[PDB]
Amino acid sequence: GYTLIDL
Amino acid sequence: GYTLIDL
Amino acid sequence: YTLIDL
Amino acid sequence: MSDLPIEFTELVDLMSLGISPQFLDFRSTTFESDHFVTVRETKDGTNSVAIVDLAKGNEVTRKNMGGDSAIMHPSQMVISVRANGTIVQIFNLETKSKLKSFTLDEPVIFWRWLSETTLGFVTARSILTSNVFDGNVNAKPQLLTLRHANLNNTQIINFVANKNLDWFAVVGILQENGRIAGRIQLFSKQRNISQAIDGHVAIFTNILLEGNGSTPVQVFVTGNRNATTGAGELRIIEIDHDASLPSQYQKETTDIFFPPDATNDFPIAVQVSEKYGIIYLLTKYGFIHLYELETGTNLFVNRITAESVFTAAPYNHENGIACINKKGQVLAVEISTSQIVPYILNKLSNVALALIVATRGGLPGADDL
Repeated sequence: GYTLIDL
Repeated sequence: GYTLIDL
Repeated sequence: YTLIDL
Repeated sequence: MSDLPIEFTELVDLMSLGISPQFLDFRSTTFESDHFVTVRETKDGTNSVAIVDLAKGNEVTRKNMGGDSAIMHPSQMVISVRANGTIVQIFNLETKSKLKSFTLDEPVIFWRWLSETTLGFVTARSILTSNVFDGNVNAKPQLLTLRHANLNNTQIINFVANKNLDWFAVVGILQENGRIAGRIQLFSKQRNISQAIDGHVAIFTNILLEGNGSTPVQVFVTGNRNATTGAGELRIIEIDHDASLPSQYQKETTDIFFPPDATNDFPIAVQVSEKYGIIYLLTKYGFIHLYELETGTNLFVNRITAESVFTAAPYNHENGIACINKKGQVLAVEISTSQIVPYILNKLSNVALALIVATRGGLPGADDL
C-alpha cells in the first residue's frame, strides 16, 4: 500500500 | 540548510 | 594502498 | 562582450516559478542533470516536492511526498524518494508505477545517479550501488566497499564513477582551521582497493590522444584547496592504461587561484566536455575556472555569481556546467565554439594550445595558421 510520494 | 556546503 | 600517484 | 571564450546563461530563475527561497540548499533542492530540478518543500507534515522540467518550458509538477529526500533520473521520468534513513521507493512518474521498493540495512547519508543505469548510495559505513532498471522491484543494492576511515567525520557530498563502473570516488568535507577541507576515497573494483587522498571535487573522463585512433584513455580529474595555506590545485591523471595504445597521458598539476582572503571558498563542482577536452571547475563563491584537458593549462578565471553556489550538474549534452545559487538562479556555462580558439591564440598568446583545441574540437579560428 504505502507510497513515499502521492502520484 | 545545515550542511557545510550551505554555510 | 597506492593505486595511483596522488 | 564578444571576446569571452564562454557563453553564460540563466536557464531559469526558480523564484519566478513561485518556489520559496527557504528550500534552496544542497539536501532540499537536487540537481542530477540540467533536465530537472527537484525541490523538497516542507510545510508541517503536509510535505511536497516540486519537479521543474527544464526541457519542457520549466513546467512544474507538484506532488505530496512523505520522504526526506528526492532526486530525478538524469534523463528518464523516474523519481527516487527515501525516508526514515532506510526506506527507498523509485517510481515511473508517467505510469505511476513502482520500479524499486526496499528497506536498507543502514541509513543512507548521500545518494546520486552514477550513470543512466546505476544509483549510488553512501551510508555511515558502506558504499552501495543499485542497477535500478533490472525489472526486480525488491532487489536491494549491492555492497561496493566499506567507507575508508579518511571519510570519518565528514559530510558526504559526492559519489562518482567511470563509465565502466569499476572506478569510483567518494567525496566528504569537514571544517579544518576554520575553513573547508576535502577528503576523497578512490576505489578500484578490479583491484578491490581504496586509496585516500585530499580533494573537494572529482570526476572520471576520457580523452582521445594522437596516435591512439578512436580509442580514449581514461583520466581522473580532481581539485583541492589546502585548508591551511589556501593553495588550490587541480590534478589530471591516467587510470588503467590500455597497453596496446601507443599514446598515454602524462599527469598534470595546475594551480586553482583563490584570493587569499576568500576564507570560506573551495571547489564545489567539476564537469568535463569530453568532445572539446575542457574542464569546468566551479567554486562555492561562484568562481569559474576553465582548463584544457590534454595539457591541464588554465584558460580562464572569472566569477558568474556573487551568491554562493550549492549544487551543480553537467549542461548541454555534458559539454558544459550548470549550477544553482542561493538566490535560486540556475546558471550555465559552456565554451563558445566560435570564440575559444581566437581567445587562446590571441589573449593567451598560445599558438600550440590553440591548435590542440582547434584540432580536437573541429573548431574555427586556426585556419590561417
